[PDB]
Amino acid sequence: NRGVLKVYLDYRRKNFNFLHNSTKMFLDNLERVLIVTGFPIPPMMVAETDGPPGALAIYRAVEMLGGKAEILTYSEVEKALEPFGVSLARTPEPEDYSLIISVETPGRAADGRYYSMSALEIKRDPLDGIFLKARALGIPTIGVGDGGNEIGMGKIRELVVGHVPHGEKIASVVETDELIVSAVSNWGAYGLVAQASIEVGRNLLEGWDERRVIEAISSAGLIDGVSKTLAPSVDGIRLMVHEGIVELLKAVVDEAIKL
Amino acid sequence: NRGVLKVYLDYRRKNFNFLHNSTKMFLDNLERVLIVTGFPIPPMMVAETDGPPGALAIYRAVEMLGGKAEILTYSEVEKALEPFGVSLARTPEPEDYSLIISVETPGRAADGRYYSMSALEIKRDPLDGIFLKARALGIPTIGVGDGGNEIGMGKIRELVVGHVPHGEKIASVVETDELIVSAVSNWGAYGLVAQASIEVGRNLLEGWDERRVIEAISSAGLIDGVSKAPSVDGIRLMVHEGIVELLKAVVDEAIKL
Repeated sequence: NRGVLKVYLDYRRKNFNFLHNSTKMFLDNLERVLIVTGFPIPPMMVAETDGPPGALAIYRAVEMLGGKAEILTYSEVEKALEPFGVSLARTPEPEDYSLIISVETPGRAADGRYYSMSALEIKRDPLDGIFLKARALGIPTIGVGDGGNEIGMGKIRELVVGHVPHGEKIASVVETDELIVSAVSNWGAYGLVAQASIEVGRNLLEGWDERRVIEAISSAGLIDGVSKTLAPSVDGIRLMVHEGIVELLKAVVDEAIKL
Repeated sequence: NRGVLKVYLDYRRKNFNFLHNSTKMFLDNLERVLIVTGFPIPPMMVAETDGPPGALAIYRAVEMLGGKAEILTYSEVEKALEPFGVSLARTPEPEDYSLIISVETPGRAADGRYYSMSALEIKRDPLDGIFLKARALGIPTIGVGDGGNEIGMGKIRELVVGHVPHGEKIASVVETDELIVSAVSNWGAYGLVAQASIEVGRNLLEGWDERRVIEAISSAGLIDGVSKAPSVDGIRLMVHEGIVELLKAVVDEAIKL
């Protein structure tokens, strides 16, 4: 392997665990959260299955905590999320939110373009603009990504450039206050929810049906961003594996809050 | 064989198996596929049985995967494919398609003409024009051929020119993004569909009756392009059904694994 996660975990400041600060920022700014997600996969430019499940999980947590959330994403993803009854953000402006979060969303590169991990150019209307504005405004932002070309990855751009294939070209320059790097962005989101959970003594993952969420967005047309498999999946990893890690997080969370 | 298959398999770059990248381009551009086929055999100038079956198998795969397929071919081939209810190319313009595929279709040579493997000149309105336009437009193109004079063989012209009889003159200069070379073009097409089946997880060769399709187009008037019973490339019906069954069995195993 030669990905971002590998080197990031080796050379990141270890004063705290990798989710700590994102959790801190998350819990302190729940008033009105804007959650961005959606990653068009070239050449077809159809949104993938990694990101939406994560965004939905964070969405739930926000409201379970008395806050209010909205989702900013592409049309095909809005449709895939239709069955879950999530509030869709219309004409969102950064000043209207206390926190803005990106779950696996394309981030413009140094050349002003958006690239997939294979250096194929993405041609869809971008969603990172609102994040550049937030940073300029001083509005808290958190990004979750697993490759190096996502919103929030500007925070560790030298890492991507120096250890990731086509780093110079695909590494995004879009920074976020806090960044979450994982093997699967959905997991990264669930990690934040799990840590927020033990933090507030509530299991915010309770009732999360991983298999059902993936199968639903898959049915709606959302594709795997890594393989051509027609079966419901995420990043070339089978359903069994995704339900598997969700259960580990649920179980560890449950044990901790029941202490 | 003093053929192109032999040398192509020896010297093509092997970072990936020989079908891999066409399969990739195939699945990545299923929106609306124009499938071109039909190869006139001189001196009679009637289209042969190698090409149409392959096109039909890909045509079906595209539809099964939810895309739209269309066929541009000679009239005798249209009549031959009529009983299978395929949509026929409506004055095609490359811009209308996300992918253009050629299954054993004549490709112009260095001198602007079209040649059979035996070096006899083909005299029939050309069908390679649209692939030339597609390359200039950046529209995905895949070529399937077994001789070196077909649309797509321009990709390995030097190989054909230096290792195939009458190389210089018959070798096609018509290039396609991805080329599939096989002993029989119908088979190269089935290989594409089979590889696509595996990566997608569905047996796209499901229900393909190889003997039926060859007998149907043959009785429709299409001839064997090599030896001219219903056959393809001088190879007996049984052998064709045999290949298809091997591809079906291996696919079946892989998708249930």
